[PDB]
Amino acid sequence: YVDMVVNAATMMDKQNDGIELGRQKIGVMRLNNTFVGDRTYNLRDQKMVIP
Amino acid sequence: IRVLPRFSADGQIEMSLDIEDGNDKTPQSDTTTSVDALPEVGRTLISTIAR
Repeated sequence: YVDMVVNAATMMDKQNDGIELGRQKIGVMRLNNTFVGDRTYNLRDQKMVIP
Repeated sequence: IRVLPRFSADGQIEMSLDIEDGNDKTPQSDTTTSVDALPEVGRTLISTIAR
């Protein structure tokens, strides 16, 4: 009984080891009060840009 | 006019604005007899953001 139990358990353990459980997700977020992209202003003769 | 509009959830519109206006400099209109000149406006440049 003891030997069967220990063997079966140790085989089950290495068999299930390929299961992948860590996963990535995508979150969408709208800005309400500002422009999302890097922002250009044109001065009289020149563009200048803010991150 | 050059413009870029944005909707804000408060029911407000935000615009990036470039405005240029005026009339062409004309030394050639040498005449005195036309004191009834077409009205001399200036020339003006503005760039800004407003909400």
